[PDB]
Parts: sequence; C-alpha cells; structure tokens
Amino acid sequence: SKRNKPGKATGKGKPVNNKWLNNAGKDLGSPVPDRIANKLRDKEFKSFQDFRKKFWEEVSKDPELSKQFSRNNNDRMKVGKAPKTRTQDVSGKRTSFELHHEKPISQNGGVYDMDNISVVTPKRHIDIHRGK
DNA sequence: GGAATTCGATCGAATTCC
DNA sequence: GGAATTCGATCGAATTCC
Repeated sequence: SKRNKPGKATGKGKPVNNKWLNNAGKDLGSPVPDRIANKLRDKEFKSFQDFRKKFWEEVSKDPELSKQFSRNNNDRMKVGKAPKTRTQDVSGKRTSFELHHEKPISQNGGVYDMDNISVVTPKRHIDIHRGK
C-alpha cells in the first residue's frame, strides 16, 4: 500500500538529550533528532523500510547518539537493524525499538515526514493501537 | 453462546534475485 | 550492494464453526 511505495525525506526534527530513547515508552516516544533529520532530509527512499535502515544507520554515524547505546546495539544500527529495547520494554518476540507514525498512514500520514515519525518501545507501541 | 481461526492496521528482519 | 519479496509478530474487532 503506502509505506512500501517510494517517497522523500522531509521534516525539521527536534533537539535531543544524552538520554534520547530514555522516554520512548511514554506517550508518543522519542522524536527524531534534528541532527539526524538534517542528514536524511531531501534524500530519496524506495520504501519506509529503506528509510528505517537508513535512519538507524545515521544514528550509528552520530557521536553524541551512538554513545548512549551499547557496543552491541551500535553494531546493529550500523547495518540498519533497530536497537534492542530494555526487557521490561519488549512485547513478546517484538524486541527492537519501533518507529511510529503519529498520524496513521491509513489516515493520510506523512510516511517520510520526520515530524510525524517517533521512536517507541514495542510494549508502548501496542498500547497506542488501543487508546491506552 | 462461546470458543476458535481470520482479518487487517502496524511493525521489523531474513531471504531471494539481479 | 541494493531493491523487491517474503516471513514473522502482537492485538482488537470481525468472521467462521459447532
């Protein structure tokens, strides 16, 4: 459908902490680092999947951000895989951080609109798809 | 009725193919 | 390498089965 067809990176991003994802299990998670929003902005993406792997790959290229992550998780982001969330933050076999579109795609949501993109935990992500 | 399999929105990772 | 395709996953409302 939509997150599969190509698109263009757009958005400002937000200024971020040294404890970024630290609050990814609350409300709508952690925003997309402006520092990263700058790097990805105006880039062409085949699918959201393409954007995701590129996204985490930029995080690993960031001194400030990649330092907050374990050597292990950095190894995964270097190849496009998402970071591993804290156990108390996982939901079944879903264990990697998830990117949530604030305004659903099935409701005309910017697929590649970094201002509509956020980082969450599987646990929290689920409570979002049911109002809680 | 009420338990069981499906469906369809939302996800990330592995495999296939050129 | 990179793109497309395919496989796994959790959940609630929905449909299918006795």
